[PDB]
Amino acid sequence: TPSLRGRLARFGNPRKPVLKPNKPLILANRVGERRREKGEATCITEMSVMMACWKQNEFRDDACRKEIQGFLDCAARAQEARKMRSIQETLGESGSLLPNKLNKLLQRFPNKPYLS
Amino acid sequence: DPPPSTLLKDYQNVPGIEKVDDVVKRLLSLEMANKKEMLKIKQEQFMKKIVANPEDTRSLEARIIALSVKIRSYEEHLEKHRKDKAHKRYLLMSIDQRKKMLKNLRNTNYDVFEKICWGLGIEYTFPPLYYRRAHRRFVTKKALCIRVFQETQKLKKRRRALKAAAA
Amino acid sequence: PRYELALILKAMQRPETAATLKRTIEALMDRGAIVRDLENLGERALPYRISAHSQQHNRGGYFLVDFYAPTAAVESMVEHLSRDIDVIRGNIVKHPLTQELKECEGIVPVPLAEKLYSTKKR
Amino acid sequence: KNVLKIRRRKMNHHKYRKLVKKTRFLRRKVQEGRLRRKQIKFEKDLRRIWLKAGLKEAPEGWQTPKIYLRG
Amino acid sequence: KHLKFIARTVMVQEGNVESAYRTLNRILTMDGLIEDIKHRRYYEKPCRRRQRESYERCRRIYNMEMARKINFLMRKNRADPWQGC
RNA sequence: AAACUCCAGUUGACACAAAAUAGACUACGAAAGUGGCUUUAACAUAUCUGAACACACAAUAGCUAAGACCCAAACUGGGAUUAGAUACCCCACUAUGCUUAGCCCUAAACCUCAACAGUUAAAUCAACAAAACUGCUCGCCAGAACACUACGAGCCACAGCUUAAAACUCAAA
RNA sequence: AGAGGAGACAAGUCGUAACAUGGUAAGUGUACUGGAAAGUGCACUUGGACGAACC
Ligand SMILES: [Mg+2]
Ligand SMILES: [Mg+2]
Ligand SMILES: [Mg+2]
Ligand SMILES: [Mg+2]
Ligand SMILES: [Mg+2]
Ligand SMILES: [Mg+2]
Ligand SMILES: [Mg+2]
Ligand SMILES: [Mg+2]
Ligand SMILES: [Mg+2]
Ligand SMILES: [Mg+2]
Ligand SMILES: [Mg+2]
Ligand SMILES: [Mg+2]
Ligand SMILES: [Mg+2]
Ligand SMILES: [Mg+2]
Ligand SMILES: [Mg+2]
Repeated sequence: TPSLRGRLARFGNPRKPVLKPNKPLILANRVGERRREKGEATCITEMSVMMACWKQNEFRDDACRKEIQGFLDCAARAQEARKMRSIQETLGESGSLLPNKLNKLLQRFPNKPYLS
Repeated sequence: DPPPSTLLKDYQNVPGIEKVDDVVKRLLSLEMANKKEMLKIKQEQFMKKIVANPEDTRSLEARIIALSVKIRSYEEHLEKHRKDKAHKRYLLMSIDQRKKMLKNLRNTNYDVFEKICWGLGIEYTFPPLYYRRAHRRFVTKKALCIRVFQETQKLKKRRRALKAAAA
Repeated sequence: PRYELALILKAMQRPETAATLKRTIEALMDRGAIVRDLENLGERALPYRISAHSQQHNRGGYFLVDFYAPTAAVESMVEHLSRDIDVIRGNIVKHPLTQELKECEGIVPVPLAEKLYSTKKR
Repeated sequence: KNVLKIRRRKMNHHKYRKLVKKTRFLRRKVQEGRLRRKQIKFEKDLRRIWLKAGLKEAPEGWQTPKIYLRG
Repeated sequence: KHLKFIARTVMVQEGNVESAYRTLNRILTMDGLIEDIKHRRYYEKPCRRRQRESYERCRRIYNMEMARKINFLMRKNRADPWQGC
């Protein structure tokens, strides 16, 4: 962990400040939400193969059946994988813990930046 | 400056240093050392020349001598680096500090102060009472006032001759 | 002071390398340096191509010249090495053995900084 | 904090600079005239200095310098 | 002036070009080259660079401390031993 | 779209420009500033405060004179957008950024938190911010706006900088 | 006395510069430019933010 001694601008700190945070460097009792990953267009390569075969075969499906089937299978796999990814996000196995359970854990042991 | 063949301050007081090879003497000479060794030799020479106790370094005289050596080094540095504002500031501040030290020494011990001034060639000058801008108008008016005073002195001198002759 | 001239010479046959080393050490002595040792690091392929005196060098012979020279001779020796054609690259440093290594007790741990913000409730 | 005071000063300075740009010739003429009158006043003061001292003319070899001209 | 096919080179294993490119990108990311290129596309003025560096250092400190706390408390995620009381 | 196609890609030769990673370090300097490498010189004061009456510095911008010019880029020109677009977007190029010799002396020059010595005791403490204080000294402040203004004065500065008012007005700021 | 400036009066007109990421973050110095707020270059400031474990 990087040192904080003599970094912030404080009384008794002779040097000019190193860090100028816009928020206090105090741990919050919550973590950020499970940020979604912006979806990218999928099955582009199979679509390209199918379209190139269409261009070579004058958009005749009979000749291109194999590539068309490959593109369709890739599209179905992508849709089913999106559904499975939603299921996995609900499960939370990939991460060490879901943000909700982590927020509960931090609620159980809150930060104490004050005296009592 | 001390001759380049002069041994270093540390090595000049080791026994048998005169019986070593000339190469060894070269290595331990000021020739084969940086300028700060020469400054230390100069400081030692000045202490032996001036102060009553050459072994005392906390005395005001020792501080004045060391600051004088530093000032000389700064001037030598600035003669080559004339655009070194940091060392220009160091030289000016050291000059002011030496003036303060000389004022204190003069107030405390006058005979030793005279010895310091003579040995180090310091011409202690009292600061002027008023530090005010001498702009063009003020300089011109001061010059004219001095010239007018001189002319009035000439006229007053000449006024006496006619009165003396008439009487 | 004590200097170490790290020298990269053009990959040549033994007579030419000997002549170049002799010329360099003689120049050092003429400028006033007392040469203490000449250490050969061998001939090796350069880490990167060096263009010196309109010639691209891929291999070079590495030597070290430890010496004691007056401070004024370093600039003159740098100029002389710049003018030399047999020297791929020459750099004079202050001798690393001169700087004594201060003893280190160990890595002193840095405790987490405290009392950076007032303990008032937020 | 907000920048309302800074904005007021900013507008004042911008309008002043634009005013100076608009009238930069009349201002220059007035400044030249003021420098002329300033030199005249300085010369009159020096004349008063040598007149109060009893000298009927300027001290020998003295010519009042033009200390306010651009040259 | 350096030799070629030594720096930033990753050998492909049994035609697994996908994994080779992933490894190369991971190397560039860990060494920080990708972020350096992205930031060097347009000039970052020194004040902006200092502000970004300060923000990233504060973010690193906060993220490392939060990760440390999470790892420290993760053992307490176990089942409730005194359920019902 | 305009523009360039004496263009683009590889390879080789290739700088008076700028200094990845180190740097998760927090150092040097009075401040401004300083993060490629080597060497030389070098970083005042054996109490503290102290100059706006001086001396010396002071980012960037800018002026003057001679050079460098890869790249960037005010202005300008073109393309685009727009109701218009004197801008944002794209392209080209200049002053300029660089070197040397003088000037200019200004910054949200702010870490808006003065120097030195000391305390955490309490009666801690308007609010926020970066906890509350004590001794000593210097500098500054005294409703808003007029006003980084006018006049006067000083300056190598001539559309400038420093110091800097007053009148009319309001019950606020 | 022709004019400039400030304030009040407060209209109408041309835009929407600032206050939200004010729709190009705002501002300081400075230079150039523009019907006008203003725009741009260079350095600086946070009196902006960057969502604050990994993803
Ligand atoms: Mg106004
Ligand atoms: Mg003092
Ligand atoms: Mg300057
Ligand atoms: Mg140019
Ligand atoms: Mg260009
Ligand atoms: Mg442009
Ligand atoms: Mg350069
Ligand atoms: Mg600053
Ligand atoms: Mg101003
Ligand atoms: Mg003024
Ligand atoms: Mg005036
Ligand atoms: Mg707006
Ligand atoms: Mg805006
Ligand atoms: Mg701006
Ligand atoms: Mg413009």
